Amino acid sequence: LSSLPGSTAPVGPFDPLNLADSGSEETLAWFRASELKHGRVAMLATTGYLVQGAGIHFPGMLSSDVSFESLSAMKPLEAWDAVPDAGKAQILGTIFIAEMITESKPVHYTKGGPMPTMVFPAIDFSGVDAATLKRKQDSELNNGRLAMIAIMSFISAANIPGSVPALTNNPAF
Amino acid sequence: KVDEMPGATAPLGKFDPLNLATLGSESTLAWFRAAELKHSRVAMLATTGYLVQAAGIHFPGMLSSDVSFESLSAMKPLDAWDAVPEGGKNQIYFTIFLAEFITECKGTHYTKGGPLPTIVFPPIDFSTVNPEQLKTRQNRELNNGRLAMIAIMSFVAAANIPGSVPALAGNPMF
Amino acid sequence: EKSQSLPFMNRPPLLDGSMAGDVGFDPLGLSNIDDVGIDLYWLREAEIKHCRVAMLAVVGILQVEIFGPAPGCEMATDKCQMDAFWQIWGAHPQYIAFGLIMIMMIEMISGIATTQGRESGERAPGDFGLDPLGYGKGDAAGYARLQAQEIANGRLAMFAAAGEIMQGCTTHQGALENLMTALRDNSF
Amino acid sequence: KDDLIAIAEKSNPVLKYYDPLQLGSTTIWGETNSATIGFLRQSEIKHGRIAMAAFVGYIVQANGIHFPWPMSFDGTPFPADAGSPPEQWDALSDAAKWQIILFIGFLEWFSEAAGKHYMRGGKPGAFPNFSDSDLIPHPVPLNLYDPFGFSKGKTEAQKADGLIKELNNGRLAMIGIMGFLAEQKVEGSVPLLKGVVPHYDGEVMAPF
Amino acid sequence: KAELEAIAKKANPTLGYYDPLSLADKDFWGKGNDATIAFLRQSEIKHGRIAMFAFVGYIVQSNFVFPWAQTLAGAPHPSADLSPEAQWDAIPLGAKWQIFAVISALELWDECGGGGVLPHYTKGRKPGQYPPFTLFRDNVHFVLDLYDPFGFNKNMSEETKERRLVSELNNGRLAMLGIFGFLCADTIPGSVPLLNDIAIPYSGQVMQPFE
Ligand code: CLA
Ligand code: CLA
Ligand code: CLA
Ligand code: CLA
Ligand code: CLA
Ligand SMILES: CC(=O)O[C@H]1CC(C)(C)C(=C=C/C(C)=C/C=C/C(C)=C/C=C/C=C(C)/C=C/C=C(\C)C(=O)C[C@@]23O[C@]2(C)C[C@@H](O)CC3(C)C)[C@](C)(O)C1
Ligand SMILES: CC(=O)O[C@H]1CC(C)(C)C(=C=C/C(C)=C/C=C/C(C)=C/C=C/C=C(C)/C=C/C=C(\C)C(=O)C[C@@]23O[C@]2(C)C[C@@H](O)CC3(C)C)[C@](C)(O)C1
Ligand SMILES: CC(=O)O[C@H]1CC(C)(C)C(=C=C/C(C)=C/C=C/C(C)=C/C=C/C=C(C)/C=C/C=C(\C)C(=O)C[C@@]23O[C@]2(C)C[C@@H](O)CC3(C)C)[C@](C)(O)C1
Ligand SMILES: CCCCCCCCCCCCO[C@@H]1O[C@H](CO)[C@@H](O[C@H]2O[C@H](CO)[C@@H](O)[C@H](O)[C@H]2O)[C@H](O)[C@H]1O
Repeated sequence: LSSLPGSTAPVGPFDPLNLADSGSEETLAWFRASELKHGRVAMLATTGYLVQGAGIHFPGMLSSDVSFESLSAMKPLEAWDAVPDAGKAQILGTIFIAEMITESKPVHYTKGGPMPTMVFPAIDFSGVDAATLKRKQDSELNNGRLAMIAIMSFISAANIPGSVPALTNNPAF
Repeated sequence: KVDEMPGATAPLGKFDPLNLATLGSESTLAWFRAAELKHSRVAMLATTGYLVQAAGIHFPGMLSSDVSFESLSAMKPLDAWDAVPEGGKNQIYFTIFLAEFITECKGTHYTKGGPLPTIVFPPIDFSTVNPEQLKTRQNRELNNGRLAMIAIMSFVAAANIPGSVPALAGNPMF
Repeated sequence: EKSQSLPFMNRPPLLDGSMAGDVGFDPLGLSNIDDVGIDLYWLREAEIKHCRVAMLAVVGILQVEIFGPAPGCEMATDKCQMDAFWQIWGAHPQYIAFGLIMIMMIEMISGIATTQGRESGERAPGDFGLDPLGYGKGDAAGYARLQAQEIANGRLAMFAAAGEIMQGCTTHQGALENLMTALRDNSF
Repeated sequence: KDDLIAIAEKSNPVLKYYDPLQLGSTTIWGETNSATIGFLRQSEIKHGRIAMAAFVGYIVQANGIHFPWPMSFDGTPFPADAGSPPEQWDALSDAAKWQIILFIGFLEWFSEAAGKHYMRGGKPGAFPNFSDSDLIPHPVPLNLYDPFGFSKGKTEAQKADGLIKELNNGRLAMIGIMGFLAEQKVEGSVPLLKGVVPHYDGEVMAPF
Repeated sequence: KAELEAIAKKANPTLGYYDPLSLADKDFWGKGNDATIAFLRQSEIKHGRIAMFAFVGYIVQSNFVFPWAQTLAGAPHPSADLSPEAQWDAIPLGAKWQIFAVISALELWDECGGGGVLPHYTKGRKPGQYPPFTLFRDNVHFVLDLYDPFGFNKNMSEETKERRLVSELNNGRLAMLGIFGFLCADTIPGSVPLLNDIAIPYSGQVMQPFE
């Protein structure tokens, strides 16, 4: 609906297949939090491909035998493979605590409660001027909507060359 | 609704010898006005884009890294499109698609009780709010676009069949 | 009234949320057994004993596979505790038989306390009066939380102790290096 | 919150209250908004007070100011023979660094424990005097703020204006000391300090 | 809206009120029409009064410069090169940032409203009016005012300024295309005069070191 944030100027509310009424009100509330989490993950994913695809990398050693010199030498989609198994165990473990904490809030966002806020560091963001947070929620979703197309373009360019015309002769792809 | 819309002029009052306005519903006529106007605006850019590309005037200086603007100014404009790069035509087909996707999904569609498609980017649309002045202006858009629809069909009947028009087909561009 | 854990099923009638880990999870109706010396008292005492034995077995594995065996038992040297038992039995078998008869006297007394505690009503199932620090004296809401935390950690450790037996008797490695093997095998 | 707007209006009558991130309306540890707004005031005052001693302390320790006498049992003077003051913090010792840090750590401790706290009835930045509060068993002669007594007798309106020109000189020296250390690791980072700053090129944000 | 058409009664009664794009009834950024009609009024006032400031900056910067120092490095001017459009590049870059710092601060004071002394032009104030420096002068140090730093005017009657406001933007929009008859007269020029000027940086606005 239009009183919800993600409705904007060009297409708002954009729902041609009428997926918002395919379930109840709690289904749409699950759809919003999943769009918000797909957005935040892809914005970190579009930037993580753009940063590691250039050659920007941390100085030093990632582990005892794997430096950042060797991981930036590869394209990013297979740079995850040479991360140590104790390295992905540290990453996936803190995401597990992050996903468990934002689910275990006292009211679920599917039942009207809050969407996932920051876990560590746990800055409060409640009384941050609902008019300004309305515009910034739209820019979170719109930058999420664009980055989800972007990271799906980056994987499609990395395996099927010529799928996107702007990334054909790109050496990171 | 065909009495209450623009397009009615002084030589032919309501020109409909096949009565195709009242053939369908008002959504069928609203599709027809949205298709006359879209064919008008494409053919008006088509008649202009044929004449200023047959006049030889062009942008400076390189369209692609390999294709110059001046190499497409020498050939006919209907054969210049074959020499536009495939990545450039994909850039054109994407922005045309994203404009057609937006105008058919902006709220209260034209086949319903809604407005005809306006400027996608940037959204201003320059329209006069005076209904006695605006009605004549969109009467001017239609029959200028009606003449441009006949004009661009004359440009492709002169570039395919040699002859077919007296004031053309002597010209190495048309 | 429906079960909390299985909301398509009716609630089992002898489970009313009085015990600690009661969310109505009895689909087979085993709490309705009342015949071959077995009832809800016997099953709750069996659950609580399976809870406490498995809880001690998990940390009893994780103590030796991290810090080694106790002094006097340094002849083990195997991280697989299903194999390290047979090296202690190979050299000092008398202490295992000391514990196994000391368990035998304790368990036969606990078997009398279960059946006399069932015929009378002066003993909760799994209750032995072993509260020497005295957590049960005050804050009955905070004491029912400890009763639920015993059951919740004990039901979890039942899977863990049964797994460490079975994936110790089949891989012959040890629990923590079965865990490192699985981490490198299923990494993505 | 009502007094934070009244403070920042007096610091700048053009820019009355500036908050892009709206950090002034948050909590941190679930206290309340009015208690963390004294945390934010304390942390801004402490950041500016440290940076403004750091800016004077930079230009003294960047030029050759090695004062006698060296206070050691073997020799080992103040290591200005590099010079380049981010290098000169590294060349102290390893064990001399814990004496500097833990002594400031008492003043960080005493500002929290003693007379009244900034996440309460406030006055942030007000260092409690060592004469009172009965926690230190020495006792010590002087206080941190007014050791010689300069200047008691100033009215409230004379000292209410003091923190407002301490906050504005504290905000500028935050920018001031960081513009030095940015050129110690990337040059061209500040445009008007090219060539002056000798590119320490290590890690300024690590003690040992 | 109606007060805009009142200015066109005073500007050119032969032509009259004239919007071909009909922007006097549109709205920008969803902020309404009455804010849009004052953004449009301030923009061509600021377009005109910059162009009149550049029209006289094109007729004396060709013919007369002050010669003294220009920098602390010698070569003590960009060495005209009487074509004024081409004198901007070699000024150098360190001087262009100082120009772009004051105009960034001067236009920051305009949309401020003078620290809140005047209202905003989209919400009420007269569009050509620059807010005075009276609240900066009251606090930091004596700075001169932007419009009339000495107090020559405020001797006028009130009916004379609106006959000079209408003279200002009428002189403004002629100098908008008047100054665009000079830098457009240097790249495939197109005019009857011939001869004024020739050069080819053509626009926009900095040169060899950036991006
Ligand atoms: C092809 C695009 C197109 C479309 C969608 C329309 C649609 C319309 N015209 Mg327009 N018209 C067009 C082209 C078009 N016209 C051209 C090129 C001319 C100049 C000859 C005109 C001259 C004209 C006048 C003077 C008037 C209209 C009017 C109308 C409206 C009347 C309803 C109707 O009968 O629909 C038409 C139904 C259609 C399905 C569109 C026709 C397409 C046909 C069926 C395809 C076959 C044509 C055939 C191949 C001949 C073309 C030869 C070619 C080589 C040149 C309707 C909105 C009237 C109006 O606006 O009333 C207010 C009106 O008075 N038209
Ligand atoms: C994770 C995917 C995802 C999800 C769950 C949502 C969910 C939502 N979107 Mg969002 N959207 C997305 C991605 C997603 N979107 C992307 C990538 C874009 C850019 C194209 C948009 C652009 C967009 C706009 C402009 C608007 C929405 C709106 C909405 C709300 C619409 C109501 C509804 O029930 O739709 C449910 C949606 C789904 C169940 C999506 C699941 C995926 C479907 C089933 C298949 C898609 C496959 C697709 C064809 C592959 C294309 C590849 C791609 C790279 C192009 C809902 C919360 C509206 C809104 O925010 O109102 C509050 C709104 O105005 N979306
Ligand atoms: C030059 C730039 C710069 C900037 C932008 C800041 C800004 C800040 N610093 Mg400062 N700081 C600076 C220079 C700077 N500082 C320098 C040069 C030093 C060395 C002298 C310090 C040393 C310093 C200390 C000791 C402290 C600060 C704190 C702060 C924050 C005060 C406001 C606040 O509480 O927000 C809320 C805070 C944030 C938005 C920051 C989020 C931090 C995330 C969540 C990570 C937390 C990691 C942390 C180590 C966890 C420890 C506990 C955990 C193990 C359980 C603010 C973000 C204070 C602070 O953050 O307290 C809350 C604080 O205690 N700074
Ligand atoms: C399921 C429980 C269990 C079992 C079967 C074992 C068995 C073993 N342990 Mg392990 N261990 C356990 C739990 C267990 N442990 C716990 C909880 C810890 C602390 C975390 C350890 C820490 C540990 C270390 C450091 C070492 C062992 C070692 C051993 C082996 C030789 C020790 C021995 O035989 O003692 C003989 C038995 C006794 C001396 C008496 C047993 C206890 C009696 C029966 C009292 C029980 C009271 C009961 C718990 C509560 C009251 C019951 C009732 C009143 C309600 C043997 C296979 C050694 C080894 O060889 O490793 C390879 C070794 O070095 N254990
Ligand atoms: C429909 C026809 C029409 C009408 C009725 C008007 C009416 C008006 N015009 Mg407009 N205008 C028109 C067409 C028209 N104009 C055209 C075609 C042009 C382009 C040339 C202009 C450009 C124009 C400007 C720039 C201005 C006007 C102004 C005016 C108003 C006062 C004019 C006056 O009498 O002051 C008396 C006339 C003078 C005092 C002459 C002033 C001469 C100046 C100061 C010097 C000009 C340089 C000179 C030509 C050469 C100097 C020597 C040289 C060799 C160096 C009046 C409402 C003025 C205004 O809006 O103020 C209310 C105003 O500033 N007009
Ligand atoms: C109160 C306050 O003040 O704060 C508020 C207000 C304020 C200031 C407004 C804020 C803001 C706005 C901000 C910070 C906006 C910044 C946005 C940003 C940072 C936008 C990056 C785009 C980069 C792209 C698209 C790269 C494409 C690159 C592509 C496609 C490549 O091929 C990369 C490349 O390497 C390779 C992979 C391959 C090579 O062959 C080619 C190269 C080398 C090129 C805050 C901070 O949010 C909040
Ligand atoms: C366009 C816009 O909206 O902008 C907005 C954006 C934004 C971000 C939202 C806002 C904000 C908050 C900001 C800007 C926060 C940044 C704060 C900043 C810049 C804080 C540094 C403090 C330095 C410290 C603590 C220590 C120095 C350390 C010192 C002095 C020492 O320890 C000693 C030493 O030096 C010597 C003395 C001697 C040497 O031998 C050794 C060393 C070198 C170690 C604003 C205000 O709204 C503005
Ligand atoms: C054609 C011609 O003849 O001209 C010639 C001559 C000449 C004159 C030399 C020319 C020139 C020079 C020109 C025109 C140069 C450009 C000028 C221009 C117009 C430059 C815009 C800057 C905008 C900024 C920095 C935005 C900040 C905005 C920010 C940071 C924000 O939005 C965020 C914020 O505000 C909010 C939204 C919300 C708050 O919670 C937080 C804050 C406060 C942080 C040319 C072009 O070269 C050629
Ligand atoms: C509101 C409206 C929104 C409209 C959005 C429109 C976005 C347009 C983005 C276009 C970006 C073009 O990006 C560019 O693509 C071209 C192909 O055309 C690539 O061009 C490259 O590949 C093509 C083949 O595919 C070669 O012919 C060409 O020689 C080579 O340089 C460029 O490497 C890339 O930089």
